[PDB]
Parts: sequence; structure tokens; C-alpha cells
Amino acid sequence: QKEKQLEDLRYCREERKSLTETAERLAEKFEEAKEKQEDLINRLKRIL
Amino acid sequence: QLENLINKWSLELEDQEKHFLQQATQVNAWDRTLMQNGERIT
Repeated sequence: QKEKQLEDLRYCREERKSLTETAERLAEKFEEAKEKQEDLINRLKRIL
Repeated sequence: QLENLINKWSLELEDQEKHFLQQATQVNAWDRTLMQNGERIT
């Protein structure tokens, strides 16, 4: 039971790390998309 | 002499019973905590 719990704890640590890295990559893409949208809005404001 | 030997073995048996319950009982407490932590991890 201890060996199985140690393996589950390793799996949960790896999944937590993977989830953290995917959240970081999603946050980067969200800020890039927001910056591009602000640039488009600023271009629209100039045209208007 | 026989009565002194019987009294000695009775005291040794009661001490061994107490030691056995401590060795058990503690493992059973750890097993319950391990099971609860396994459910929480799951």
C-alpha cells in the first residue's frame, strides 16, 4: 500500500507540473492575443 | 517454587500482551491514516 501511494504521489506531482506548464503556455497565448487585439483596437481608433 | 514460576510467566504474558497490542494497534492506526490520505490524493 505504501509503494502504491508513493507511485500515486509521483504521478500527481508530474500531473501538477504538466498542468502548471500548460497553464503558463495558455497565459502567454492569452496575453499575445490580448496585445494583438489592443493593436487592432488602436488601429480601428486611428481609422475612426 | 511452582507458584513463583506461574506468577513469573503470568507477568511475562501480560507484558507480552501489552507489547503485542502496541505493535498491532499502531500499525492499524497508520493503515487508517494511509487509506484516508489515499482517498484524498485520489
